[PDB]
Amino acid sequence: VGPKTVAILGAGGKMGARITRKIHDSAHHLAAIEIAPEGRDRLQGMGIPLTDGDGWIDEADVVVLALPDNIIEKVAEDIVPRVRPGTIVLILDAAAPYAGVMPERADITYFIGHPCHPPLFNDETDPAARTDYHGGIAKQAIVCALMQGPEEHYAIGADICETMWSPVTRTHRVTTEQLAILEPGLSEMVAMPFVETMVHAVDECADRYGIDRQAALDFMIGHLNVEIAMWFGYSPKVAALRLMEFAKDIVVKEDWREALNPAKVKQAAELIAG
Amino acid sequence: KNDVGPKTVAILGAGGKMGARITRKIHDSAHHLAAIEIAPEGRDRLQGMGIPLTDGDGWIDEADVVVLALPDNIIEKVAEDIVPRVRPGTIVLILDAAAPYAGVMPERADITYFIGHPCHPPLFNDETDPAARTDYHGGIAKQAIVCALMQGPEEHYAIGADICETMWSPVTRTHRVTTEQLAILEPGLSEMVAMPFVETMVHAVDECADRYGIDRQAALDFMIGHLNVEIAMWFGYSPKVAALRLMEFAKDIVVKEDWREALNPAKVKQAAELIAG
Repeated sequence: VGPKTVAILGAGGKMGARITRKIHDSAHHLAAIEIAPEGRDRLQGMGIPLTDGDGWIDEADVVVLALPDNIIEKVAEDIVPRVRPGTIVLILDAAAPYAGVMPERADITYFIGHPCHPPLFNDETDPAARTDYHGGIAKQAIVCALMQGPEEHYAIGADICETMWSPVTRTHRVTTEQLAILEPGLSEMVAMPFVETMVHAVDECADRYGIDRQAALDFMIGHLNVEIAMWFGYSPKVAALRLMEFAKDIVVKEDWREALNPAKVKQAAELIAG
Repeated sequence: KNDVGPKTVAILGAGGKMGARITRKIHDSAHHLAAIEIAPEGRDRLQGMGIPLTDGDGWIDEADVVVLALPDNIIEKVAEDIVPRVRPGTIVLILDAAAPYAGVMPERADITYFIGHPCHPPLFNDETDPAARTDYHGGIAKQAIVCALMQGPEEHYAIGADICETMWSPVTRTHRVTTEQLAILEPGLSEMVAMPFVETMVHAVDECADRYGIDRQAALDFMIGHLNVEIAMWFGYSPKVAALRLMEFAKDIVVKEDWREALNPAKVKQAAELIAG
C-alpha cells in the first residue's frame, strides 16, 4: 500500500495524539486537523505542522475521525460532502455506522477499525508494554470492516489501522454488523457489566460481610487469573455441573445472549451515536 | 519468617495431584514430613521425587498437623475416619471451606480445625521467570492466601498459617478471616460469582462464532484484549476511562438484579453442601 495522505480530525486530543504520532512517524503523509488550542500546542510540540483552513481537504486520501461517538454524526455531516470522490472516511467505532447515521454518499468509502487491545497472558517483557492495557506499545490484534466502497480500499484502510495501532499481530476482517456485535456488543454489553459486577462483589464482601477489602480483592484478582486461564484454554481445567447451574441461576440472566442480538446491538448503537 | 518451630506434618493423599506439590514443599522445609499415600500411582510419584513413604499408623501419634489433601467430596468420610484417631491438640488442616461450612466435619472439641485457601497468583503481576508467569495456581509465582481458625486455641492460628505459607510459597500476604467469611470467598466469590461470569464470557465468544459467523480467533482476540483493558481499568491497574453511558442498559440484560444473593450465607451454605456432597 502506497503512502497515502492521511488527515486526522481531532489530531491533538486524547483520542488522536497517539495515532497522529504513529502516522507522523510512518511513510504516510499527515494532515493534523485540530482547532483546540491545547491540542494544537500538543501537535506543535511533536514537530507537526498545524493546519489552517481547508486546503487539506483537497489533498486527503484518508480522513480519520478521531472523535467521540456522540459527535461523529455531526462531524461526518459536515465533512463527508466536502471530500473528493473515493476518499476513505475512517471511523474508529462501529456505533455510528451500525446506527445508520452516517451521511448518504455513494462515491466515497467508509472503513471501520477498532483495536482488540493487548491480550491477557501475554509474554511481553518491556515494562512499558507490560503496563500497556490499550495498545500502541504491547502487541494486539485489530478488527476492520469495509462498510462501503471499492474492494481495493479494504487493504488501504487496514494498512492505516495497522500503522495507527502498531504493533498489530493480526488484522481480522469482518462485516459492519459483526464489528458492531463485538463493540458495543461483546465489549460493553457483555464484558463490561460482568467486570463491574466483579468489583461490586468485592465491595459486598467488604461492606456487608466485614471482610478486609484487600483480602477480597486479592482473592478476586487471583481467581480471575486462574479461572480466565482455565476457561479460555491457557491452563487445564479441574458437582461442577450442578454447581455451575446453581450459580448461573442466581447471577446470570437466562437470555444474556440478547446482549449480542443485532436488534439490541443496533439500539445500543443508536443510543451511543446520539 | 514466623516464630513457629518445626512441626511434624502428615499429609493425607500426599502422592495425588493435589498432594504431591504441597508434600514437596513440606519435604523441602524445616518441618518434618509424614507422607500418607495408599494409592500405588501416588506412592510411585513420591518415590520419583525422592520423598519417603510413611507406612503403618505410627505416624498418627507423631503428627502435630494433619493436612487433608483430598477432594471435597470425600472430606467428610476421610475426617470421620481420622479425626477420632488423632491426639488431643492436633491441628486438622482443611484446604477448602466447603465441607467445614456445610457442617459435615465431625464434632470433636479437643482438636483444632484450621482452614486455608490460596488466592492464586494475581492476574496482573511483575513475574519474570517464565514458569512463574504461567503459574496460574500458585507455588512458583507469588500469591496471597486466606486462613481461618475454625476451632481450637488461638495459638494454633500462627501454626496453621505457617504451614499454609510453607505449602503455598511464595506467599506475600496471609489474610485471617472467620470460617463463614472464608466460605463467602469460596465457594461464594470464586464459584458463585466469578465462575459463572467467566463461563458466560467463553460462551459469548462461542455465540459470536456459532451464531453470527465471526471467525472464532477474531472473537477470542477481541474478548481477551477487552478483558485485559476492562479488568485493569475497573480494578485500578490503569486509569478509568458512552461506554459507561450504557451500563444500566446492558446490566439489565445480562446480570440478575439480585445477584448479591450469591454471597448470602444461606445460599453459600447450599453451595457448600452441594460441593461436599
